[PDB]
Amino acid sequence: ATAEWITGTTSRNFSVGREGLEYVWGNHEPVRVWAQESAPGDPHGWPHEIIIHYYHRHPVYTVIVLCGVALAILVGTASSAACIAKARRDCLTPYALAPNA
Amino acid sequence: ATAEWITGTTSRNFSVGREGLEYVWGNHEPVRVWAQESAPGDPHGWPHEII
Amino acid sequence: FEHATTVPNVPGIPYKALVERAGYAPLNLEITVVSSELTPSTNKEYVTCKFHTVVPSPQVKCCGSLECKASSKADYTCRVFGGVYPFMWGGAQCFCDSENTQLSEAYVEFAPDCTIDHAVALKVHTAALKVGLRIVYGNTTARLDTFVNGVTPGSSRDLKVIAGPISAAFSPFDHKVVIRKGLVYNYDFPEYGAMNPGAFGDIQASSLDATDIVARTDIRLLKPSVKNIHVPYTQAVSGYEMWKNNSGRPLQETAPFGCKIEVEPLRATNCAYGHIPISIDIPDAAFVRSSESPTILEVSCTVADCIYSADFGGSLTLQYKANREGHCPVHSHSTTAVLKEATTHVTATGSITLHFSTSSPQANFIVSLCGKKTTCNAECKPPADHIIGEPHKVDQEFQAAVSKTSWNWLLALFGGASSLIVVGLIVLVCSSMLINT
Ligand SMILES: *[C@@H]1O[C@H](CO)[C@@H](O)[C@H](O)[C@H]1NC(C)=O
Ligand SMILES: *[C@@H]1O[C@H](CO)[C@@H](O)[C@H](O)[C@H]1NC(C)=O
Ligand SMILES: *[C@@H]1O[C@H](CO)[C@@H](O)[C@H](O)[C@H]1NC(C)=O
Repeated sequence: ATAEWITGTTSRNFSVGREGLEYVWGNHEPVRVWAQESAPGDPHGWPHEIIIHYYHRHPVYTVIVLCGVALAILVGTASSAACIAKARRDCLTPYALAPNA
Repeated sequence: ATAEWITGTTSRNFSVGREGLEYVWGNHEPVRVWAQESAPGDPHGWPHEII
Repeated sequence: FEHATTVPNVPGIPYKALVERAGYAPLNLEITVVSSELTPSTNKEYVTCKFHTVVPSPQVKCCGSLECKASSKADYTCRVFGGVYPFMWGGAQCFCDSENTQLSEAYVEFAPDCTIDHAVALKVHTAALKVGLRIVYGNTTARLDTFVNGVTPGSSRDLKVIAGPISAAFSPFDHKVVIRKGLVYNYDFPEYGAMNPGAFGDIQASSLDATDIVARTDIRLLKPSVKNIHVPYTQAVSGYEMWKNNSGRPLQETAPFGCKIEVEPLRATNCAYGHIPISIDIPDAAFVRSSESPTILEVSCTVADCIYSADFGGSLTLQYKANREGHCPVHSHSTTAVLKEATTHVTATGSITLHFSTSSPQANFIVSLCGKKTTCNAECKPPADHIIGEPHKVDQEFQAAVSKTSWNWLLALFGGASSLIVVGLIVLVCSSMLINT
């Protein structure tokens, strides 16, 4: 709740969420506004538009999802390459102990 | 020396030692107060109390 | 029939239900909360106001003492003065040269205008909802008031409705509340008799017309200095006035969840803070047999220009073929998309348009037209309007809020990582089998 005595002409910024915001200006009746998700992007498009749209909607959730999928692909590629390297080692070890084979 | 013009009901804290504190509130005769070494604990008891 | 469903506590936003008995036509059920009242149990401690501190005419005795008698008036202060010489206009007022006693009296009283500008102190123990429900079913309406406690069946003249226990208990008022001219404050006022000068509750009484007024105003009687008569008293300022000057903002401007605080009685109206599980005993006369309802043979839905928002930003056209003309309801089977119209009119080989509000980027939800289920599936665009004047009709879910394209990319990356993991373990198992042989 913010209460302010205002004189002259000014501009006041108020963050409205999905829960809404009710403001009373002077003797006028209260005005209730609800914020609807209108991020500057397209959820059905290229990945960067989806990423910026969801980041403008929820920044921490989008960044932790992006970090999770980046970690998932790095671990997947690294462990797959480790398995390929181990298979190559176990396959070529008998042929590496004999030059004449 | 602390000097302040005060309007309305309010509370003011002041630090006094063994030397003393003399305050004058408006047009009244000055009032003297003296502090004594009454601190929590016990000089005759368990060691943590005296510490 | 008995149907239990959970409704949000939002004033407005009617809640959709489709009750479906085994051998009866599906029946619509709109459950709307038109009013709500958190009314707590309040008892009063005292009432306070700006005092009057009337000082009567001082008593004089001359060559004689005036040891004062104790009285039961509010904040009584009697004090004796020696060596006084009273003097009104016209001359010195008594014979005795210097050994005079002056009894100075000072008690305190309510101001004459305390019948309007007074603050009443109350305790708040617990508050229980009393919600007004508009329930319509089978073209029959019912407006009825219920207590949200799980046992009270409300106004069950014909429809038996039990509002089960709400998920969260809010209670916007704290334990101690001050009410002044219709303004409600959460103030920690002192107890009855534990009075403090220069602060709220300095003067207390059980009623405005009560006689047992108690006060601690820190009134001090001073020895007179000038020759003329007067009673010099120094007194702390009114704690009522200090609390008026430092009241903060009342609960009509700072209560959470948008609760409108009203007085006589003290209550909080029209605010949403949880979910009400309502169980309804719908009478069997409301239902009709499935043979009396026009069944559907073929039906297909196409949505057009879906915009997910708080307003009804959908328009789906259902093309149908039916046996016979009649009115029979329609429902949306997902919690993300809710329809606007509950009961539609279906005749034959035609199309009906309907409006829905959704909170998902994808409209992929089941619509039951009069018994038959169809999967409406397309994409919804984000709104161009940033701020709207009506509350959101659907709460957001994590699975719904992610579109098909975003889920496709997410499972694409996850499936790629998992597929490389599986093929790595496969070639490792193949190498282990080769070296084991
Ligand atoms: C208020 O927010 C707007 C965003 O539309 C911004 O342009 C403007 O500078 C803000 N004003 C203040 C005083 O912060
Ligand atoms: C004065 O000291 C008391 C000691 O308990 C403390 O509670 C109070 O906050 C202090 N007030 C100021 C104005 O420093
Ligand atoms: C009390 O009222 C006066 C009136 O001018 C105002 O200046 C002041 O801020 C108020 N509050 C206090 C704590 O003195």
